[PDB]
Parts: sequence; C-alpha cells; structure tokens
Amino acid sequence: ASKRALVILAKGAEEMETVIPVDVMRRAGIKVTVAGLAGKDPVQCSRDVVICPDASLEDAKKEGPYDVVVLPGGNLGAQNLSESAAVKEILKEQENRKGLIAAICAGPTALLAHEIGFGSKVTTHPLAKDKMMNGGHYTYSENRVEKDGLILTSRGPGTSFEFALAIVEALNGKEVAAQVKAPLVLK
Amino acid sequence: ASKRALVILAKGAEEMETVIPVDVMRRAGIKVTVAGLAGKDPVQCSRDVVICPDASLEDAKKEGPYDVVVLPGGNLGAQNLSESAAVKEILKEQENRKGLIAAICAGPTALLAHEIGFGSKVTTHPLAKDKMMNGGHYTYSENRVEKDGLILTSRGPGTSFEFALAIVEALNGKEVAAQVKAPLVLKDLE
Repeated sequence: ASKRALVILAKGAEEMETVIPVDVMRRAGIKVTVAGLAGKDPVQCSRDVVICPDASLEDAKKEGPYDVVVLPGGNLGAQNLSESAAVKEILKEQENRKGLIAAICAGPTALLAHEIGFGSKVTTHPLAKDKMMNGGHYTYSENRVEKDGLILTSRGPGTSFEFALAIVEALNGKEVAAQVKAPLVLK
Repeated sequence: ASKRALVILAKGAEEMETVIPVDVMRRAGIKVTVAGLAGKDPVQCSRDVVICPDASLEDAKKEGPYDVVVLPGGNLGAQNLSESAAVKEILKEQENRKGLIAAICAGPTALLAHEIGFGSKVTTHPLAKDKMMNGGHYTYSENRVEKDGLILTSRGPGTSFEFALAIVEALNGKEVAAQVKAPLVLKDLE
C-alpha cells in the first residue's frame, strides 16, 4: 500500500517548510494528510500565505497509522505545536511504535517541549539551537539534515528540499527519491 | 514606500513555485498580492495544496500598478495563465510601462502565448524548452535564473529561491537580497 505522511499545520507555520515537504512527498507517491492543528479552517502562515488543510488533526488522527509525522517550523507555528496536548499524544504514540518523526527549523523545539527523542542527535535552525539544547537532552549537529534512528531533523527553509527528499528516501528508498528529485532542477 | 508584487495564482499552479516567491518577497518587505485567476476562492495547486488567494485577479488588476508581475509554473497552471485574456492585458501593460515580469518553470510559456518580450534571453524548465522556443521568439539560456532587461525567468521548484531572490534584488537591491537570504539556510558559496 502507499506510505502515509501526517503534516501538522499550525497557525504561524513557515509556509515554505510546510509546502515543500508536502509537495515533494506527494511527488513520491506518499499519501500526505495536511492536518489543521485547530480544525479544518484555513491556516494563516508566518508570511501570511493561507493554506487550507485536508482535515482537522482530530480527524486525521483517527485515520493512521502514519509512516512519518512531520512538524514544519515557523517561530509561532512551533510554539503552537509545542503547546498542543494533541500533538504530544501523537508524537508519543509515533515514537513508542517506532515510526519516523521529522521536524524542520524551529520545528524540533516541539520535540523538546513534548519530551520526544531524548538522547538523539538533532539539528535546528542556528537561532533555535540554544532553546533546543536547554537541558542537554540532545546531541547537536551542524548537518543540513540529520537522521538519528527515527528522529529526522533539518535546519531551515533552504534545507527543505533536502529534508523532504530524506523523508522520501527513508520511506520509499533511494531510487524513488532519485526519480522525484530529477525534475526538481535542484543544483 | 514599499514595492508591490502581483502573483497570479491559477488552478494547477506549482505550489512550491508560488509559495517560495511570495514568502521570500514578503521577507524583503515587498507588498505581495496573491491574486486568484478565477476569483476569490481557494485554489487547488498541482500537488493538491490549497492556497487561499488574497484577492481575485479581476480586483487586484484594479489596484495597480505593480513593480513585478510573477507567473508561477506548473503545467496546468501555466496553461490556464496562457489561455487568459486578463493575463495578456496585465502582461502587455506591464511590458509597456517598463515594469518587471518574472516567470518560472512552465510559467514562461505564458509569455510566448501572450507575445511578451520576444528577443529576450530566457530559461524555462527543461521539459518546457521545446514549447517555449517553438517559433524562435527567444534565445534560450541554461542558467538557473536569467534576467534580460525586464524579463526574468527561472527553471523549476529547485530554482525558486534563486528566482525569488533575483526579484528581490531587482526591486530592492543587493543589500536587501543578502539580508533576506542570510537566515534561510540556503547553501553557502563553498
């Protein structure tokens, strides 16, 4: 069957960090569900792009399991993910069942907030490093994409293609990632 | 006063080629209007991301002028742009007032369709090259972003950041473009 991705879309999400992985994963044949943290209502992103989610998180939760749960960044987006009990429940479940969790830019700070993946090697945006490392619950990495077991992290809007392709590779293999990447006209 | 950008959003637009330039231009302090070709309703893009436009094109066309008009790609998106008389009028008026026109991926084939900027060095997505240069109305460039006068073109989702930063440099200067670039964590120069 198709692999499945859940992308949790909160108010203030960075729209490039949301759209690049959704689009790239769908190019790979992954069934992606863009789930509104606050319900099915359109979501205002960090630079005011308004994206209409496929479903509420509430509804998407009862439609899994997902091969990957993806947390976009955005200062406000990440704060909102970090404050949600529903997100906590979803990530705890994914981690417990040995499913992939992928977070980009400020997104990984929601992993910290929800006590997810402690002991893992992670990266973040350089501006998020200090918040992420508060408590020494992770080992920090400067890699543009970092994968430590089932915790996959990345640094910024400009690493979003790399992040998304790393997810495709994890789920579908190198050859699929290659087929997807070719037409993207990446450097 | 701030510069203004009109981004014309059609059903089937490539959502990365739409969102990257909107976001990057807004980072630069450009006032960007995402204008829906069909009206004010949300627009389904090529990989099913649904974007709510700020305004209809019919409306935004009345809030001119714009410092840049931006045509995203996407096969179906570019086809809808190519088939619109409203888009033709906008592009004709922009070229006539010596304003920038910026088109990415299959988006430049809309310039061909509307007879815009013939004689320009342009680039497109590799799979759009043949259609763009049928009739010999342009010179082709393999550069990831090309700028020939007021015709600025680029190749694909993977060149969207460079495309958007070129628009920023053309409108707001190299200093602002470098300011906007710094926090993106794009690749270094080496």
